[PDB]
Amino acid sequence: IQCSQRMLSFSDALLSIIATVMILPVTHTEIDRSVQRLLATRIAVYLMTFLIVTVAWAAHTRLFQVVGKTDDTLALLNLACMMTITFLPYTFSLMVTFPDVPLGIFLFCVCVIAIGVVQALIVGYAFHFPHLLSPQIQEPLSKERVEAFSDGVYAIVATLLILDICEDNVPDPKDVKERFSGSLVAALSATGPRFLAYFGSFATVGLLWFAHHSLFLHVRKATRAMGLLNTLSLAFVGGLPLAYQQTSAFARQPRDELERVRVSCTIIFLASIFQLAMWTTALLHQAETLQPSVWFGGREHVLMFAKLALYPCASLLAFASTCLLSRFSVGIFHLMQIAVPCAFLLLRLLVGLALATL
Amino acid sequence: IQCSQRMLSFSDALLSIIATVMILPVTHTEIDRSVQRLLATRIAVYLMTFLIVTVAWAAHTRLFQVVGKTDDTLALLNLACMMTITFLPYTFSLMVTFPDVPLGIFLFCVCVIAIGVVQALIVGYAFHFPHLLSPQIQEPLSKERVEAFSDGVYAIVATLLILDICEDNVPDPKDVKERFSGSLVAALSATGPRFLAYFGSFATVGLLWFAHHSLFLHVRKATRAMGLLNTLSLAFVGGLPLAYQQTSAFARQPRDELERVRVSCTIIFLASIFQLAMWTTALLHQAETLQPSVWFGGREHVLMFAKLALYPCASLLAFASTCLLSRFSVGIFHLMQIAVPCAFLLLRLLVGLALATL
Ligand SMILES: Nc1ccnc(-c2cccc(-c3cc(N)ccn3)c2)c1
Repeated sequence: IQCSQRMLSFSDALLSIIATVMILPVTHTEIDRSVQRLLATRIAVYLMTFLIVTVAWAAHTRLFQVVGKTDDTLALLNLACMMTITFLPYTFSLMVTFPDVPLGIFLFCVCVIAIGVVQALIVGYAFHFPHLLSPQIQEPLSKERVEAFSDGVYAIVATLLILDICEDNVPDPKDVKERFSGSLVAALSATGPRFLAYFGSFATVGLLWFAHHSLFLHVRKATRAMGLLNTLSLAFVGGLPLAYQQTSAFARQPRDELERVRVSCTIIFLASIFQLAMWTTALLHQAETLQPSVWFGGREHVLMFAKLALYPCASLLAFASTCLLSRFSVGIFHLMQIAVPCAFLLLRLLVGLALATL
Repeated sequence: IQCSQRMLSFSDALLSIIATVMILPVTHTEIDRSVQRLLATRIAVYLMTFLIVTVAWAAHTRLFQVVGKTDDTLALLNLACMMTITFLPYTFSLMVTFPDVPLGIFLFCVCVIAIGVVQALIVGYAFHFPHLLSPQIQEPLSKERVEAFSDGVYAIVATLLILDICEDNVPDPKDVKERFSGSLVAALSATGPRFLAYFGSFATVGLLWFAHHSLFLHVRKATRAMGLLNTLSLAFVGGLPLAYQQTSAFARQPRDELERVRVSCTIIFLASIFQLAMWTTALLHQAETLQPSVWFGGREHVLMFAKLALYPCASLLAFASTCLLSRFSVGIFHLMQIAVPCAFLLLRLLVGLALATL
């Protein structure tokens, strides 16, 4: 018998890697009609493979909620399960790209059966040894597994763009001599747009997590509904690097710039509206879901509501500005990107002043 | 005040992603003298940046051992620190690639100073509010931080090859029609060498984690020496995806097959020998570093040593057979790969049989 905490922590460390695998082809597309069609299908494949893996992760979370502890043999079998799930993103992509060929669906079916067989072995082993079962066995989701998966997914998504910078955007000496007259600074400057995208992408996904971090500190017990929205929250957060990378790219006409800013704001709203939904959904059954410091009329109630609702409000103002002003919108988008971090920093005083004003 | 357990775990998720960033160029190198020189420098940079980032991570662990708890302001500041450290891999690569130009060294000095001031702010903020410091203040490394970083590193390292397969090696419908006569099976079969690389890489990297996980469950209190040896163990584990990719590559002459097996066996020995070194180092101060269940003469003592010493001992035989046999060497390596997982599965039975014989 062994404590299962770490074995699972590693388990979600792999899944977050696998779930977000298909985002990499999305962000690596190079910038028209054919590109748009290609970009759409890549995005569609990403969302599908994210949910499929998430269901497999969900089954694992439930499966190991029964097996309270772990031993040497189960750890080996657990690895075989994870080794089995790592094929879903590839197998699915083959299936969609090849709907006519029956081989594609067969591989997809084989993989799903393989995951089931390994899990069937895992549960069988546990029953054969009652001391490996949870005391209850000897709806709610485990909170740690939701936390650990979320932390991973954000870390990959936050740092996607830099990994591309560290690899493909390191100047090569020969080009420096030829196309930059031997000036290193010029070579770095030509890469400046790509560096701004990373700064914005990290700041957004860096703060979106901060709202998530403070939300789940006061959550007593997650629920299936909260987990499902959380999955939808993270699914869209994966598109943020794509959004920012598009915004910083050169625009031939002002209409091109406006359209991209509309696209970028849409994903930020979708990513953070569901975090607000989780708060509201918890409020419905707050008696059994949240700490008593965030109940209706509680001390932190007003603070938490604002903290989650800032991005939904900020994004709508940016989107509304695009529709109405049509000329200062780009400045507002950049201005808000610099203002939102300040609002998060001064949230305590800002809300207190507002309460006095009201 | 807030519990920092989740906040730190996120920082270790970011750092593990950052430390092993430079391994991606290493494994993307395509297969002669120039390539050897190009491959050597890439491996040299990867080893350096891993040590630099781990040095940054080591400071982070010590810093936040003084900041016991956290609140809203600290969480934002911690994010600032991560934003700064995510540039060390890129800035260092710029410095090395351009030793002559003084700009590169200036950026590296700037980035390092940036981390210093941000940490200076955090320590200053905590001292301003005594209640946010640890009770002791208001050498040993925190165990959880060592595990979280280690689990991340194995997760990225284990799945490195698959993320490349899901992205680069999905058959092209037009190519299948042209270069494979429209037979999907032919296209997938041409990909077979790449898949066998992933099978071994996951198992070898996967089973190394299982040995690592078993060790760190029985350790009371990590130590600086253990942390340093752990860092070296992870640094070489990053080379396993490279090793198995080379072995599976087509060989023009048998001597090439022999050379690749020597390198592949070497990396496994270096990766696993240091995990044995951690065990040996801990035993020196067993009274204050390990469970009594793994002391000299303990119930599990013999079992643990076999589990860690399996790969170091198994690897030498694969290398030894290379020099002596020279014709069954390649066969032995393949058989050994299918043999070690069985030995790990049946370790408890195998050790019992050996004890009875002795
Ligand atoms: N977060 C990760 C994990 C693993 N790999 C990457 C990555 C980064 C940059 C480029 C490529 C790439 C590799 C190719 N062989 C072909 C085309 N792009 C992969 C990112």
